[PDB]
Amino acid sequence: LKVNQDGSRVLLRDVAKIELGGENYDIIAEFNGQPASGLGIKLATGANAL
Amino acid sequence: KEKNNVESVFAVNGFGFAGRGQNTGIAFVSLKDWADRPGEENKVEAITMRATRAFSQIKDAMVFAFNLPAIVELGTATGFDFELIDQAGLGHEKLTQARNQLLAEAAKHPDMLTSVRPNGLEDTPQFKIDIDQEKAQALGVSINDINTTLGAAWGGSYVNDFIDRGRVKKVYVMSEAKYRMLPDDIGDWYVRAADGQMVPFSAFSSSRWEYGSPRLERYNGLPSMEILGQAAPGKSTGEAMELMEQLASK
Amino acid sequence: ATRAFSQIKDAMVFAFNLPAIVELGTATGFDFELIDQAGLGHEKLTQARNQLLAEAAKHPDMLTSVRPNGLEDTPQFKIDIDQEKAQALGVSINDINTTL
Amino acid sequence: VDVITAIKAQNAQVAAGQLGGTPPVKGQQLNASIIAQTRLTSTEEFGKIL
Amino acid sequence: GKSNVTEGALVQNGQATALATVQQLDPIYVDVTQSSNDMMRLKQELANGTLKQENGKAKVSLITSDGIKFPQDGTLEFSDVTVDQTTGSITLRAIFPNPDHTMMPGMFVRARLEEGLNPNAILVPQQGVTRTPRGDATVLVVGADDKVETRPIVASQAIGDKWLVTEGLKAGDRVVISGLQKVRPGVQVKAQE
Amino acid sequence: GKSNVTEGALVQNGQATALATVQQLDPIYVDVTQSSNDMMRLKQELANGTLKQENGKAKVSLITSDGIKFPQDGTLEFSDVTVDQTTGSITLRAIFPNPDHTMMPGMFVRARLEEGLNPNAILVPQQGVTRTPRGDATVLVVGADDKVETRPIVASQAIG
Amino acid sequence: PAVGVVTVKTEPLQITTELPGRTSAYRIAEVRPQVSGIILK
Amino acid sequence: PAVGVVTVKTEPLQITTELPGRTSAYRIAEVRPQVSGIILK
Amino acid sequence: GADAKTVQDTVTQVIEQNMNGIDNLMYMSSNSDSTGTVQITLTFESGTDA
Amino acid sequence: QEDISDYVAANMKDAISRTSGVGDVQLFGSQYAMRIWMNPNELNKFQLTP
Repeated sequence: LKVNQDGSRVLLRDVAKIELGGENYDIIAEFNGQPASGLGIKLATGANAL
Repeated sequence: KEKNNVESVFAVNGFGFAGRGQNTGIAFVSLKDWADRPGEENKVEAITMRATRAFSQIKDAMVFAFNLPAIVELGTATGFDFELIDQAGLGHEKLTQARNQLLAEAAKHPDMLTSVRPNGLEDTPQFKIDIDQEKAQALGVSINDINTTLGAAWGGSYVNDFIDRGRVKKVYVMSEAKYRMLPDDIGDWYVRAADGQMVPFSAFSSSRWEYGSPRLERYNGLPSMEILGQAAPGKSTGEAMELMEQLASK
Repeated sequence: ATRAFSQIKDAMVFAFNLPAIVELGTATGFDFELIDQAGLGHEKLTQARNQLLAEAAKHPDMLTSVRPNGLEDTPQFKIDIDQEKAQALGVSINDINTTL
Repeated sequence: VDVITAIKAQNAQVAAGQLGGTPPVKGQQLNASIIAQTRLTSTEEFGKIL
Repeated sequence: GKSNVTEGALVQNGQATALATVQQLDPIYVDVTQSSNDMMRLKQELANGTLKQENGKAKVSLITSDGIKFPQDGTLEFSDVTVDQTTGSITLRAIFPNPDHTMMPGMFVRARLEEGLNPNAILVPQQGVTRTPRGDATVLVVGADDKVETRPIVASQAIGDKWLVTEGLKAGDRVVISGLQKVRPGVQVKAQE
Repeated sequence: GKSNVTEGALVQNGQATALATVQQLDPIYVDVTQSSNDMMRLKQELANGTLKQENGKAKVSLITSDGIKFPQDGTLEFSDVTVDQTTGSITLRAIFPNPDHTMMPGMFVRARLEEGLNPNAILVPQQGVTRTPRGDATVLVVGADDKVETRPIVASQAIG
Repeated sequence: PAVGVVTVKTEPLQITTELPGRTSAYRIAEVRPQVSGIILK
Repeated sequence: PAVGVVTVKTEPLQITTELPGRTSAYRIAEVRPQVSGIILK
Repeated sequence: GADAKTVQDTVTQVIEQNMNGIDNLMYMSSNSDSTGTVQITLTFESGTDA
Repeated sequence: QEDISDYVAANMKDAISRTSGVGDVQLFGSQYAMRIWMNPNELNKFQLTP
């Protein structure tokens, strides 16, 4: 974030935590009630889907 | 209940046709091979009808099981895709109102139709929050910092990118949920003054509830409310579509 | 030419005359790819690649002219800015970066 | 410029977020959309552009 | 504290920079930044009413950056009513015992400061709270007739998962909370709680 | 130091500037800056551990700007109670010996503080440490019967 | 059609002002020399 | 299934804060004229 | 002025993560370099429309 | 489910996206993106802002 002329270090984490996470927590999938993540899969117009 | 015909489920919360959001969700089912689902009861229509019926005793939900159409590009389901429209500029309400005017009347024709619903969303209660920048400037905090101090703590916001295992992803800063869950924490957020003094957000801020539609929609460039459902068992859809068109007149 | 230039120092050099087609080949060499699925990292690939070549090169009766198309690493000039110092100095990074 | 930046300043879209948006607290049950500064719809408002 | 001056360095009388910093940490003061408009409602409510207090002034709590409340609470000394110009904010100075040397001059630690302790609060699950008309809490509570009737009210400030609502609802009101599909107004309904 | 004034230049009694700055060399001062809650964390860390012995006047070491660590450690002098309002600064001073005058005060050289740490509880080589999913380390760990069961863990400060 | 509901029950409430109050030293009193002249020790 | 295994125990660790800082004389005095006038030499 | 690394990360993969759902793609090849340069080649089935 | 969520998007989707016949993919999940969690009261504690 900054420091001082003395250098005292005001950090990003020098206030709040930080961790990875999904871009949004908006979405969830379970599979058979088991936690899940999945893909919507669209056929491009025109292809043989087989 | 459906274990016998049901191999598997794939369910979704937060995502689903007719708009995203937490209030909405959807299910994907795998049933067992027909050869393992003998008779019609173990065929989807009744499977729907059954699940549809049962799901009637659900609470706070519009929950509709449905088979697909023949061409599945045009629709998520079988049944009929109909368009309410606002031609006259009668406005969202009459559209909303006169829509129910149909689903009202149509609900008295289960003989023809079943599971009739809008495909589109109702007006929700939005939380409006109002700056007086004057006070803000009076307090010698600039507004952007607010605007920063706002969207991100309450909305979160994107910044820039980094690399995870040889590929790019996104940076996020946001308030811990517990601090963004309520209008209370609003002014639990602060701003630093141009003189360095930290500034309660509530100081300059004011808020109220409003409404908004979580979604809006049009047809051919006009506001339109789609409606959905089916021709009740034994009913061809033309009978059903036709029935609608009659009810479409009132 | 191919033979002669060989007598020079420092220069992966060869003269060539392009086939009837780039892709179309009656009998030449191949186009191969080592890939990183796990995000292992380059250095892991080179030591994976150089692992392939070193194993590749052991079959001249089968392999020949097996080569990486690209380029080995090189010493770089890497500044590590002590940030606190700078901002302890009141200098701005972007200007630093900028000025760089 | 004093006028300009001001115009830009106070006529714009300030996006917000949600109350109850993701991730929530477990025990949550009141999530919606947050509404905050927006563009002005009328001259007189613009006058109040400050 | 440290020495603003080493030995040999000249000094003047009552000069600008003090030489060394004495300090007394047994007790300590915590200035509580308060939203100007806020504390209004405070007495605004505390006479509003209701609200209440403990009859004395003043017991302040603390939860320090660890996410934990400070080893003990502290005493709110007073409230200086002067509206701080550039904070636009009242401040609360609550002297706290720090005979751990745990607190430090300045933090500024989270201070939860107890307040009016509303004697009677209508707390509706913010589920069942649906505003109407615009910004107007509409509770769906269904009377003995079990014909849902949404009775407009104004949810008070949001709290927990529920709305405190100063008005429009009464005790014993069965909140019609969920079932927002099977209940259009006036419809008969079978309660579950 | 320099002559902050040159000759003939007027002076006023106890004036603002100083004509020049004398300075020592033997014991120099570095200003160790610490984060608030950390100093607080450690002081309640006093509750567990520390354990500082004993000789509770701690060692301190340096990586000098060259990245080389200063030849010999230095004495952590005192503990300031000071909170810089923009900082959280716990900043201390550990006076350091400077026989060769390499210290050159005012610089920005960092410094690590070794406090006596009793809490001998846990360590672990990296290899048994599974980073991802990160935020959670999990190790492949022998079950009672030799049935392997990994177990969730907290891998934070990697020690070598 | 049955419905989930919850009867009325408030009476109990405790509200408080929670926030990061700014602590400070009880008495600081930096030492400012009553006199001028050099600092002996 | 045979693996290199290291059984874990409590290992005392003196690793601790490595934090920032600036350095100063001590010894960080000045020369301030306490008498006013022209500097002769 | 950049290395290949910098180029790759703030540009190349950037584009990569966008490249999808386009027809007759056989493959895609990419080069980042310390010249500050990029070339990303996408190979399409013959007779695919140029 | 986040562990799975991300490994997908990164290792799979785009190729899944680049796949022949795939005209669109839709994730169920999310890609990791650094979640910094801002404690307001600890900012003001440190006198800081987002």
